[PDB]
Amino acid sequence: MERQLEAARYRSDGALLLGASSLSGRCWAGSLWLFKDPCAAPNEGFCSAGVQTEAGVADLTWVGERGILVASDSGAVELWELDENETLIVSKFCKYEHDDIVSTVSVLSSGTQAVSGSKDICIKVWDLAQQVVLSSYRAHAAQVTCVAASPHKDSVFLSCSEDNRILLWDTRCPKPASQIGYLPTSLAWHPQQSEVFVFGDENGTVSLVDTKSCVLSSAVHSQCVTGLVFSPHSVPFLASLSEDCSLAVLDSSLSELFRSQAHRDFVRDATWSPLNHSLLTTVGWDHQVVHHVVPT
Amino acid sequence: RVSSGRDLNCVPEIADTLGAVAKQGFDFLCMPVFHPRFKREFIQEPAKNRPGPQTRSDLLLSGRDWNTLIVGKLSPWIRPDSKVEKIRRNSEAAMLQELNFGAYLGLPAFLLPLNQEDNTNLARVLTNHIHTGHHSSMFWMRVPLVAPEDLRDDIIENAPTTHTEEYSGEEKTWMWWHNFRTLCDYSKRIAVALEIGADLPSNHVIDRWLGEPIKAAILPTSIFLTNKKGFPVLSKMHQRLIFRLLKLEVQFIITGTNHHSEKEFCSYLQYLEYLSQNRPPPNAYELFAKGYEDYLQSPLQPLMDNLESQTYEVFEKDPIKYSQYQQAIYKCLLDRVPEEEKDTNVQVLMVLGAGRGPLVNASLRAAKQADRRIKLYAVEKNPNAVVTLENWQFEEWGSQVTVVSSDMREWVAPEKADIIVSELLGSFADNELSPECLDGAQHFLKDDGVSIPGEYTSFLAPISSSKLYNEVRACREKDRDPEAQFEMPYVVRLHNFHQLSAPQPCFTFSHPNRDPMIDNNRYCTLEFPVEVNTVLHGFAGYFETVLYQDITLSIRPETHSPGMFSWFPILFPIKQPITVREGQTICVRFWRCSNSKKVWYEWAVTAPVCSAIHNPTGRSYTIGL
Ligand SMILES: CSC[C@H]1O[C@@H](n2cnc3c(N)ncnc32)[C@H](O)[C@@H]1O
Ligand SMILES: Nc1nc2cc[nH]c2cc1Br
Repeated sequence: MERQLEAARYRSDGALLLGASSLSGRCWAGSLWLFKDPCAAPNEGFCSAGVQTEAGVADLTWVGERGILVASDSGAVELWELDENETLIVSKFCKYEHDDIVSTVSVLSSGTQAVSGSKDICIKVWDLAQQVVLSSYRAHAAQVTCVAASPHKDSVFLSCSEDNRILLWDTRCPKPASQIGYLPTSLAWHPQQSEVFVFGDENGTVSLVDTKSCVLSSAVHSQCVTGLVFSPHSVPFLASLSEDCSLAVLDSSLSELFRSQAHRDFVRDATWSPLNHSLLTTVGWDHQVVHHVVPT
Repeated sequence: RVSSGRDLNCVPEIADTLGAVAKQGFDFLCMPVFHPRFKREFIQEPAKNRPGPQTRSDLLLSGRDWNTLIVGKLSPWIRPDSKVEKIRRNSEAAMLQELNFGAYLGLPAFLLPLNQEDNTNLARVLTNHIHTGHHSSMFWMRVPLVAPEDLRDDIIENAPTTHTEEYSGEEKTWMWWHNFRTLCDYSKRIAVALEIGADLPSNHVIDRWLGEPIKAAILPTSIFLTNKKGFPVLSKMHQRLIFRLLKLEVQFIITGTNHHSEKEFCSYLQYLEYLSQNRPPPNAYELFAKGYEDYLQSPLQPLMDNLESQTYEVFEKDPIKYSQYQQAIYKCLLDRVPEEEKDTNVQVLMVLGAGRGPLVNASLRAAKQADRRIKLYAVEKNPNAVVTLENWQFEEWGSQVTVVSSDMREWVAPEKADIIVSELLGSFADNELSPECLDGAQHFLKDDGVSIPGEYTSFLAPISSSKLYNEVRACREKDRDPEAQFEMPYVVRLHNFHQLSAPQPCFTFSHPNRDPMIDNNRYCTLEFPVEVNTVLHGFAGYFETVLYQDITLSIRPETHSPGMFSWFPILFPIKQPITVREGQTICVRFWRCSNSKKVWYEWAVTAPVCSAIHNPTGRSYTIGL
């Protein structure tokens, strides 16, 4: 398993999906790993399933319970599926449609479709069943840093970019994108509030935004905010990751409750257990899977 | 032979990638040297202490492969002009790290983006690198014809794309380039990798890049249209641009993924190759002039210097020029001697500056053609050339030709001349001092005599070429003025340049010069209307000459004699490039100056801004009398 851990996401039954790249040395590949025992991770020989991809994993996400949607360095958006037994991981498709590194991917609410963002500046809407690009949007003027699907609306999503635009999308409009300071790096929708989202910037500020009317914000990190992950609680906590090599868990009002300097390299993903809502798992380029006990 | 590269941002197995790329037909591979997502901290703990190795080993390829086959790419996270101080500092360290690693590998070129307006700190760091170690890697500045912001889909509801023409605005990426290379002091090692979008801009935007050091043209797979058999082609507008770029001998880089998924990758290359075979083949001028494109040479001075045998051989290789001279003497002999007088009237012809005798032979061929009798004098001051003439005279011509080893301004002629025939003209007409020479030869032209040429007139036109500006700048020598290179003309087959206004006549001289109070010194002012935004780097000089009546020769490009290749254009540089906006007038002032010893040109631009007077008193350049 390659050193640079990029992704970490739980499915419904508490099984941990890891994505990894080798970002240095001879071979610059990636890989996909399922751990039915989370506390065994990162350890390779004591895991449920594992597979070699051709190129690195920039981002992934679960497609319900068995599918793994992957953003490749190759330009491919890749769908891998678990077999009938969930001990193998087989490629269902690998479609080379982006012209540069696919950086960000996000499955839309329904789960039949997804959105991908790339360094090639484009955002592409995918039909996961038919294995084709439905729509291809060149709204941005620079790299697409993050795309984030609306929890409940299949036509809605957020994108952000190195052109300093956060675009609210709505496929139902003739002009779908709408534009909503330092560059936006990470995006997370509020799980209980359709109209609300948060965005982390490259200067270590997390900001809270209503679609109607950078309103409330806190200086959380010393460097770039890589990821923002809301918790599974009814009154949800916000996990925030960074290149400063630190995890912070935040409340409704973005106040500092928990803080971990456990990671010694960049913190790349976070994921809250659906079995225990107070356990939060991070991964980082130090090849650590750190299971944090969040004081909830 | 299209020299061709593959741009990739994904290289898992360096040897296998390179091998696949080689099998596809590509001559080289652009690729990153550190992993393009492998962002690196230099200041803040704990990430600054990340265990290595920080990238792939130099041992994975041969030194030869690193030197010939691999173009490095700056990692796309490196932003030295970021508004965030920490990104600024990490990107500085990381840029120097990546550049220095490319230099460690000995890579022939390294790619860097211009993708925003402010690349000031990127320039600074590149300059820092340039003055660190003794290496010679090329730096290909990746800049698009059309900025991403200005080709975006019109899909942001509350930020519509401008539907108005913005003339200067649509050229913004040229200004990104200009400011970058200006900041980096016009280094020879900094060139353009011009990136072509799916929709070409207005012609003026493309024209803006004329005379720029374009080493690469980047073609995305996305810009290729599909023909009825499924294979990649380009629009006729894009093909136009490719044919121009082929004339600059750029290396074509294919970027992005294979969208033409039915066919082999060769296809994209095979189209460029297909286009390359089906241009119009090099004309006999362009065949003759191959190799000399933008090569600066000293103007020949056949008066001051004795020209070499091979220089005369070159002059003699232009049969169009001599069939014209032959024709001019032919038509003249008829006009002077009527049919009934043909045996009474032997015309005294004088070849003034006979070289090795092509005009002497043209005079013989013309006279036998005209059916009139001639008495030839071949006057030549170069005693080496006189050896050739005298051997020709003994073996072939006989007593008909009298060879005279003399200067035409000294020679005490035994009789007066009906026609003086000469070939004393350089690329600017009068720059070999034909006026002065024929003036001192004039006392032995008969009162009713003809000079062939009767007349000649120099033409000037302002040009832009940042390439040629660099060529001139690189002619700084020890033991002279450090700016003397800008204060002298060069003969050059101008190629990567932009003519910014139509040529206009500068100086004229007529032979015989019947004017009582003779003076070959001149002062001319020219106003050149300019329809483009540009940068003036000098004045291309041409000429025209009347041999006799309608028989003319020209190197003025618009009236250029077809098939004539003895002269290339001249170039008068200026020291400081001049910004010229659309609709401004370039005003140039030219002087022809002299004393007893020397003749020279002085010049100055007076609008839209003043230059210094160039070559004042011939301090940098003189023409020997
Ligand atoms: C065929 S190139 C022009 C010829 O003119 C000759 N020439 C130039 N100036 C003079 C001069 N003042 N007297 C005689 N020959 C000249 C040069 O030696 C040269 O061969
Ligand atoms: N006198 C001449 N000068 C030049 C300069 C370039 N070609 C030339 C031919 C003759 Br003949």
